[PDB]
Amino acid sequence: DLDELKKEVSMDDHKLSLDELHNKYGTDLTRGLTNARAKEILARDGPNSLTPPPTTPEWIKFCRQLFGGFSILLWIGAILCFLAYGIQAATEDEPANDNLYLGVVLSTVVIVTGCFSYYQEAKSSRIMDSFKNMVPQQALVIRDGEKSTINAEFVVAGDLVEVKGGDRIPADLRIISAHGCKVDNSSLTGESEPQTRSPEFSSENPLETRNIAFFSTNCVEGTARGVVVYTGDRTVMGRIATLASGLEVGRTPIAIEIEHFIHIITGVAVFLGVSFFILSLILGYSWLEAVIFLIGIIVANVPEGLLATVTVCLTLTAKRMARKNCLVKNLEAVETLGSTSTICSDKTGTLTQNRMTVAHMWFDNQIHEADTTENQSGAAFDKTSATWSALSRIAALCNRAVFQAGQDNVPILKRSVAGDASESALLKCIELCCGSVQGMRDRNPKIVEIPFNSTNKYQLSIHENEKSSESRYLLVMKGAPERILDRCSTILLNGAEEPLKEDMKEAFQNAYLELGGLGERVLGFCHFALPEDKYNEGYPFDADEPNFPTTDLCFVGLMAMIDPPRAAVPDAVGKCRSAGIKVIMVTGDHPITAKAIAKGVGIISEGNETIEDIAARLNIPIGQVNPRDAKACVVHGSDLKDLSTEVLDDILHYHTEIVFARTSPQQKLIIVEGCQRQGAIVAVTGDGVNDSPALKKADIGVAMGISGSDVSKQAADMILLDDNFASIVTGVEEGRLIFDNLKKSIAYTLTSNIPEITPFLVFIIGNVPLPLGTVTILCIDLGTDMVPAISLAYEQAESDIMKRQPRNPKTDKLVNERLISMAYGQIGMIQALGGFFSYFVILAENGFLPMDLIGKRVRWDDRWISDVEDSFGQQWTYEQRKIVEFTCHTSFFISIVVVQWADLIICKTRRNSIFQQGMKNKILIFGLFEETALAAFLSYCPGTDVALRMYPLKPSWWFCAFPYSLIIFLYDEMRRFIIRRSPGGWVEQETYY
Amino acid sequence: GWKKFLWDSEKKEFLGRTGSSWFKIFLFYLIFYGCLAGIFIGTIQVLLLTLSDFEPKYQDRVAPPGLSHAPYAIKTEISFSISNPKSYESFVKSMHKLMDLYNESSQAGNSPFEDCSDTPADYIKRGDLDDSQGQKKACRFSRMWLKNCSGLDDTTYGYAEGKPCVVAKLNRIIGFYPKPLKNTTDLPEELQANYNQYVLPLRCAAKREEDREKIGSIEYFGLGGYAGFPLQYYPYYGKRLQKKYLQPLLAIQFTNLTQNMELRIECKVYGENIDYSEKDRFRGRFEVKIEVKS
Ligand SMILES: *[C@@H]1O[C@H](CO[C@@H]2O[C@@H](C)[C@@H](O)[C@@H](O)[C@@H]2O)[C@@H](O[C@@H]2O[C@H](CO)[C@@H](O[C@@H]3O[C@H](CO[C@H]4O[C@H](CO)[C@@H](O)[C@H](O)[C@@H]4O)[C@@H](O)[C@H](O[C@H]4O[C@H](CO)[C@@H](O)[C@H](O)[C@@H]4O)[C@@H]3O)[C@H](O)[C@H]2NC(C)=O)[C@H](O)[C@H]1NC(C)=O
Ligand SMILES: *[C@@H]1O[C@H](CO[C@@H]2O[C@@H](C)[C@@H](O)[C@@H](O)[C@@H]2O)[C@@H](O[C@@H]2O[C@H](CO)[C@@H](O[C@@H]3O[C@H](CO)[C@@H](O)[C@H](O[C@H]4O[C@H](CO)[C@@H](O)[C@H](O)[C@@H]4O)[C@@H]3O)[C@H](O)[C@H]2NC(C)=O)[C@H](O)[C@H]1NC(C)=O
Ligand SMILES: CCCCCCCC/C=C\CCCCCCCC(=O)OC[C@H](COP(=O)(O)OCC[N+](C)(C)C)OC(=O)CCCCCCC/C=C\CCCCCCCC
Ligand SMILES: CCCCCCCC/C=C\CCCCCCCC(=O)OC[C@H](COP(=O)(O)OCC[N+](C)(C)C)OC(=O)CCCCCCC/C=C\CCCCCCCC
Ligand SMILES: CCCCCCCC/C=C\CCCCCCCC(=O)OC[C@H](COP(=O)(O)OCC[N+](C)(C)C)OC(=O)CCCCCCC/C=C\CCCCCCCC
Ligand SMILES: CCCCCCCC/C=C\CCCCCCCC(=O)OC[C@H](COP(=O)(O)OCC[N+](C)(C)C)OC(=O)CCCCCCC/C=C\CCCCCCCC
Ligand SMILES: CCCCCCCC/C=C\CCCCCCCC(=O)OC[C@H](COP(=O)(O)OCC[N+](C)(C)C)OC(=O)CCCCCCC/C=C\CCCCCCCC
Ligand SMILES: CCCCCCCC/C=C\CCCCCCCC(=O)OC[C@H](COP(=O)(O)OCC[N+](C)(C)C)OC(=O)CCCCCCC/C=C\CCCCCCCC
Ligand SMILES: CCCCCCCC/C=C\CCCCCCCC(=O)OC[C@H](COP(=O)(O)OCC[N+](C)(C)C)OC(=O)CCCCCCC/C=C\CCCCCCCC
Ligand SMILES: *[C@@H]1O[C@H](CO)[C@@H](O[C@@H]2O[C@H](CO)[C@@H](O)[C@H](O)[C@H]2NC(C)=O)[C@H](O)[C@H]1NC(C)=O
Ligand SMILES: CC(C)CCC[C@@H](C)[C@H]1CC[C@H]2[C@@H]3CC=C4C[C@@H](O)CC[C@]4(C)[C@H]3CC[C@]12C
Ligand SMILES: CC(C)CCC[C@@H](C)[C@H]1CC[C@H]2[C@@H]3CC=C4C[C@@H](O)CC[C@]4(C)[C@H]3CC[C@]12C
Ligand SMILES: CC(C)CCC[C@@H](C)[C@H]1CC[C@H]2[C@@H]3CC=C4C[C@@H](O)CC[C@]4(C)[C@H]3CC[C@]12C
Ligand SMILES: [K+]
Ligand SMILES: [K+]
Ligand SMILES: [K+]
Repeated sequence: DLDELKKEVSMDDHKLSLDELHNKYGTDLTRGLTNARAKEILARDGPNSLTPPPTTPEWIKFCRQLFGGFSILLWIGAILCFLAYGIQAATEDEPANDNLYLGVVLSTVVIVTGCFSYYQEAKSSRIMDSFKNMVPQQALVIRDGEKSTINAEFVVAGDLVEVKGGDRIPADLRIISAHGCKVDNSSLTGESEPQTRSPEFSSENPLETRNIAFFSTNCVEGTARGVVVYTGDRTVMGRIATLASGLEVGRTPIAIEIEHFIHIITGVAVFLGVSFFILSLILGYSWLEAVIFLIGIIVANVPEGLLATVTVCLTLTAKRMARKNCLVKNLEAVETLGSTSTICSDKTGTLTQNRMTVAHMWFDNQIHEADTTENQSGAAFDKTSATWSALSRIAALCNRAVFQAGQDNVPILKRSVAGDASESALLKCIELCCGSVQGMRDRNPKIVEIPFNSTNKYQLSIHENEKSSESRYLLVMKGAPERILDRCSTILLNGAEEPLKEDMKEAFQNAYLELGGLGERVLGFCHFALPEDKYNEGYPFDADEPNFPTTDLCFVGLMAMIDPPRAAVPDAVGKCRSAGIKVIMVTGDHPITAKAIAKGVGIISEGNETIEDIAARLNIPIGQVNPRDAKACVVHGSDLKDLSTEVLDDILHYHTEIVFARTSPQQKLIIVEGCQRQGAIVAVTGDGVNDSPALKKADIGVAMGISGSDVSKQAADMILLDDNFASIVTGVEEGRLIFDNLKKSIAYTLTSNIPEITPFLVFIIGNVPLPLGTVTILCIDLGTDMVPAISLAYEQAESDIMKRQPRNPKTDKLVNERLISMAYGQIGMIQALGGFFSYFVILAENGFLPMDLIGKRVRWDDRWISDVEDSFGQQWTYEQRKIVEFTCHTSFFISIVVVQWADLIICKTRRNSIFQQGMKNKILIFGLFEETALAAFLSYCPGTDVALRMYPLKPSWWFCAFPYSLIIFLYDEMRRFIIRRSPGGWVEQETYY
Repeated sequence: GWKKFLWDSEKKEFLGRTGSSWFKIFLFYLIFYGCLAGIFIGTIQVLLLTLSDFEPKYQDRVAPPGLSHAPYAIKTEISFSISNPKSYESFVKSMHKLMDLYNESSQAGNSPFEDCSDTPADYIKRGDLDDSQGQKKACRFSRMWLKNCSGLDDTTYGYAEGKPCVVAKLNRIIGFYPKPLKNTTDLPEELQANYNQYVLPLRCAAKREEDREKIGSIEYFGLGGYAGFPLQYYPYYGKRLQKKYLQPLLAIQFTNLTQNMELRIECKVYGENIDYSEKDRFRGRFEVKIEVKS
């Protein structure tokens, strides 16, 4: 699957002849292939079906999640536990089973976290399947001179294939004979434009010529014949589907951030481990003691509950987004939005409302205004000229939409109309001041209609004339004003006709620019009376050859219409500009209108200017001005069809407000691939399959939901349900919000690591009784700290997030050294000191003063010394001193909770004060209450000395950690104060996360 | 990367900062940690002011006294060959370490030792737990009281010919008064004979019913010839108020011990404020695994 040979622009053999192509495929133009030859090729080339994707079994990635940084350390912990158990079982009789339990539990922790990571790294991709639902089941092939419908997979290169309006093109064909055949290249051109397929050649670009039908498209109307030039994975839609399924996924920003800290955490873990293991044997420690050490140190360093906290945090924000109408398929896409700095959106159906209303009209060299208000409370437009009547007949006849059955009750403007928004707006205006269109339509029977063509750029039809004294034929046609202007020679002025001298041609140009500058879309309507002498009432004008005079028509007048903007569109554009997200308008209407919509939504800020605007303000040629004095620019599609790569790089590198008009959504992908290249996260907004290769390679693909197709939505990462644009801004804000909270929660979880690491370290350097066991640790990181860390996600904003520029990926991170200096360096140190305080207090009250504790470990752990003298001379048996050590573990754990109170409060806000933000987060309050209730339950419940080894505490001990907690609160409060008064100083570049 | 983040020569940076940054960070951490240390020390000094020097505030984790012995057994087993002398050396070195503290040379003069009843007697209260009266006085405990296990005659103490000794001792507790069982109809079988109220009885037996026969004649040595501890050596006033204090001892000779076979012997003290524990196998009683393999 060579990607570079698939990234290249398609080439072809279109510029050929009918004789030169059969030879290339061994076929007959009037008899097709033979059945024997057909099967010989069917076996030579393979079936005409897209290849299935390479797949990934599920136990592979689950087993992968079981091996990754924190899990390897916990694995070596379980292994060590079983090693120490084996040693005990082979060296001593009646071996307590404490170590085997601790090991089975560590293995359980690894197994469950794995599940949380599997849930986070999901890749729900069924691309090729959506594509497979494309190709009809059976095609119509002509072999040996006979017509047969065979399994499309059985079509080969060379046979003759016939198509009919409504059927799907089974392969890439070379049209040989057509009969008014039209195709819908929505998949390559991105447009529902009905391109006609003619046997003749018309453009050097194979995608633009008409003598080629393409797989993945459908013949809207007409019938055609053709030779098969491409089949299978080689068709056009074949490179589209193979390219979509082939793109290596990669690694989202939040993933790279989660990797960076596992690296740092592991650094301090191995540094402390290999070093103290060598130290343990440099001091004479035996093997069964060093193994216990190693384990305690590994558990102490690894935050056994973090990763699962992150996975939850992210799940909560995804539910908030679904409440705001943004549904996310992949968990990490929640954060990719905040880190975005470039957006490629569309104007039709997202910014605008697409609901069209008739605003202005041109006729009798005079602009007329129509009432465009809900309750119809305004000014009429003078319905007394014949011109208006002819206009009503043109629009009311040359229009295929009709009100939805059963609307006889609603008003003329609020009823449902089945069709495009332009035909609907025209139908409503005619039904508004011209009465019932249904009778106006039955009053003139439509004989033949030639639907809209992407090449003809017009809709025409010849209906009968209701004239009782004139039994002739009427022809009407509508289309772009330029195309229609080129097809006339008379003008219906006040009823009579007149020539098309340049005076009215210039009045028509000024009228076109008047309606265009108003942000409206204009259309031209013309008609002509066919002479009944050259086309009698019996002659049938089949839509095949030139039966109607394309030129010499009678232009009656232009018809504009309004598409207003959405409520939040101006606000959303302002929000994007405030944040620093480069917006890029890509649409498919005329640039004269595109500029107006740009000025109307914000893309072109009130003040910026284009090179043409400067040339017009200084009435000088455009080749003289310097392109650096122009902030914005309107790039045309044709000029995009003929543009190199580096040029596009410079186009995006030198302009802040770019707008692309006359663009075929194919080119879109090109612009997206040009936006990612410079170094910025890219999002995109799409609706169909032409956007599939663009949504897949973008950092984040935003697909529409109501108007979008299964292919586009199933291949994207984020789906919108209201098709609005304000939701994009909301997504970016929520992506930032869930980021600052992850920082706070990480500092939280980390801070308590020091009070768990230090007891062990003093255990080896000073030789004092073990202060904090391993079971107590697991009870701290897996118990009391989970709920608070989860609550830290519900924190609201402090300042304005939608105002700062996007974070830099190469310099700003998630876990820097500032946080390490706070959690590991300052707060954690105070918490460790408080724990040691409560420790020494418990031992001093029972008889072991601090001077006699240094050096006692060798005998304090000796299981056969039933006489250990304390500071007062009392003799303590082994189990009696062990009970006190366990009670010291219980109080150490409670001290941890007490200091965690002030840590959760100083972690709530990063800069602001508590008396400003406020304790409005009910989850945090519930976390504190539950955190205390759990510690009291674990200590006071009967039988906890048989299970967890935790004895009850005497009410005077619980108050040994209070001063340290208040001190932590005061220190962080004064910390978060100099930052506010001294911006850019020492406290900021040293302690500001 | 590798080289630059280590030492660049344009900005004169090492590891990432200049000399003034490393100096400001180091100075800050030194002041911060210094304040932390001073605060912890102050909070520990107030703690030294909150406790008394003559008595432990909490005495509940040591209410039922233990029962230890003189030999140091790794797994509560005494195994030694009567031929190879380098087999019972680790034991004798201990026994000796324990008895070496009851030497008469140590116990001499009026201060701080006092001659007490050669026959078991009652308690003796030397006042309260104060410093008003000077260093209290403790009763003298002679070596010779232990007759065949004293290391004065047969230094080895028995281990030389298949007749080891075991010096039992009651764990020292401040203000603890031993209370023996009264003469009422409910009393164990053993305790009936020789009910000297003033003596806390110690009696050893076999863990299993079978082993009875294989254990021979348990001969106890003690103050007055009884198998117990005289109440006159109580209570204990603590190290600070009674340095140079000796706790009674009881010797136990396991004469007539079957050869080449593991014997489980459980010794137990009886009394009111004495209670055993199924978890702590040294609370009031003790177990020994003797095996004189020769
Ligand atoms: C408490 O009392 C201990 C015993 O006291 C003895 O008996 C009491 C009743 C009094 O009569 C007292 O005056 C006695 O001394 C006392 O321990 C004793 O200390 C002495 C002095 O070091 C030891 O003498 C040395 O003996 C060794 C060999 O010892 C063998 O036997 C012992 C067991 O008894 C084994 O443990 C050894 O391994 C040996 O198998 C001699 O080699 C050594 O030679 C030295 O002296 C000679 C002159 O005699 C010189 O020529 C040499 O150069 C050496 O300098 C000594 O003769 C005696 O062994 C030891 N007894 C025991 C049982 O260990 C103890 O110190 C007192 N403690 C306190 C705190 O008061
Ligand atoms: C602790 O307790 C024992 C037992 O006390 C006895 O049982 C208690 C449960 C309770 O009911 C007491 O009231 C009760 O006395 C004390 O030892 C006992 O002492 C008596 C008296 O000497 C002994 O009785 C003797 O039994 C002999 C045969 O076994 C008999 O020949 C003796 O004759 C003597 O008395 C008669 C009058 O009855 C007199 O005519 C004789 O000339 C001779 O003096 C006598 O009846 C018990 O056997 C003893 N019990 C045991 C187990 O030995 C013990 O003294 C006491 N200790 C203290 C310090 O108080
Ligand atoms: C008995 C013992 C008990 C101990 C108990 C305490 C337990 C230990 C507690 C914490 C362990 C700390 C471990 C070290 C942590 C360093 C953090 C770290 O490595 O983070 C990584 C950062 C990267 O950051 P970034 O991505 O933003 O970079 C962007 C750069 N761009 C953008 C320019 C390219 O790299 C950097 O910071 C650069 C690396 C700096 C390394 C400094 C090493 C200091 C370590 C020890 C000093 C001890 C001296 C003591 C004596 C003092 C004198 C009296
Ligand atoms: C010696 C012992 C040392 C102990 C050290 C550890 C201490 C840690 C524990 C508690 C610290 C408490 C700190 C008190 C802070 C109070 C701050 C405050 O009051 O700021 C007022 C705010 C600001 O309002 P505003 O102007 O923005 O409103 C605008 C309203 N508009 C919009 C309608 C106009 O008002 C609000 O936040 C709204 C009202 C919120 C009321 C919160 C009351 C609950 C406070 C604490 C819960 C207790 C936890 C106990 C844990 C122990 C468990 C056993
Ligand atoms: C919003 C949602 C709210 C939900 C709140 C839920 C709160 C749940 C509240 C209570 C349920 C607690 C479980 C009940 C345990 C009953 C245990 C029991 O009745 O034991 C009695 C006997 C003790 O007998 P003894 O005195 O003769 O022993 C003498 C032993 N000598 C002499 C050798 C020392 O037990 C024994 O023997 C053996 C002891 C067996 C140990 C079982 C303890 C389980 C260990 C850890 C699980 C705790 C996890 C925390 C869950 C928190 C949920 C919030
Ligand atoms: C926010 C949610 C709050 C709720 C979370 C709960 C908080 C605690 C969280 C984790 C604690 C895990 C620590 C593991 C400790 C195992 C201790 C152990 O194994 O000690 C070994 C003992 C020794 O017994 P022995 O042979 O001497 O007995 C002889 C009995 N004779 C002789 C009388 C017959 O054996 C025994 O105690 C046997 C009983 C085994 C005890 C298993 C306890 C498992 C505890 C937690 C696992 C579930 C947590 C899931 C919640 C996740 C929250 C996100
Ligand atoms: C910024 C940091 C904030 C820190 C807040 C800390 C809050 C601490 C909360 C409670 C303190 C623990 C409770 C103390 C209970 C001790 C019970 C006890 O058994 O005590 C006895 C000892 C005295 O023994 P002795 O040998 O002299 O007796 C001699 C007797 N003869 C003369 C007859 C021989 O008592 C003593 O040591 C008492 C000495 C205690 C001195 C420390 C004072 C603690 C400061 C404030 C407490 C909080 C109250 C106000 C709350 C305000 C809320 C906003
Ligand atoms: C049981 C646990 C107890 C824990 C108690 C801890 C108490 C210790 C608290 C603070 C002591 C540390 C003071 C360190 C002072 C020397 C630092 C120094 O050399 O700094 C130099 C800078 C001035 O350089 P520059 O910025 O002009 O140069 C610009 C440089 N360029 C351009 C690179 C940005 O200094 C500055 O900026 C000024 C910043 C000074 C730092 C203020 C931090 C105050 C924090 C806490 C005090 C509150 C204690 C409350 C306790 C209540 C107890 C009940
Ligand atoms: C990175 C994490 C660091 C974690 C810090 C852990 C702290 C513990 C570290 C080692 C503990 C060693 C044991 C402490 C005992 C010292 C003994 C002592 O000193 O006995 C002198 C006096 C006692 O006198 P007495 O004769 O009246 O008592 C009894 C009188 N009788 C019995 C005759 C009645 O004790 C006194 O005065 C008070 C002395 C209390 C000892 C505090 C010394 C702590 C040293 C540094 C801690 C600061 C750490 C800052 C973080 C640095 C990170 C680099
Ligand atoms: C010590 O134990 C021995 C047995 O090991 C006892 O002596 C035995 O007595 C039986 C008669 O009951 C004789 O058949 C054996 O020949 C004897 N053996 C020996 C080695 O003498 C002896 O009575 C016990 N002595 C004490 C004081 O308990
Ligand atoms: C048990 C005792 C003696 C250990 C004391 C270890 C102390 C001195 C260690 C623990 C964490 C360390 C700090 C952790 C993080 C940073 C940030 C980095 O960019 C420079 C080094 C610096 C500032 C370290 C300096 C030394 C430090 C404070
Ligand atoms: C606000 C902070 C920084 C103040 C900290 C003050 C520290 C440095 C003070 C508070 C209490 C003081 C100690 C209290 C008690 C004693 C015992 C005495 O026999 C010698 C001095 C000594 C050892 C003091 C040394 C200094 C000390 C620890
Ligand atoms: C603002 C700051 C400096 C105040 C710090 C107050 C310190 C000195 C107070 C706060 C809590 C107090 C301790 C709390 C609990 C106990 C247990 C009790 O059985 C004896 C007193 C003792 C050991 C206290 C000693 C003094 C103490 C540590
Ligand atoms: K941990
Ligand atoms: K994608
Ligand atoms: K932790």
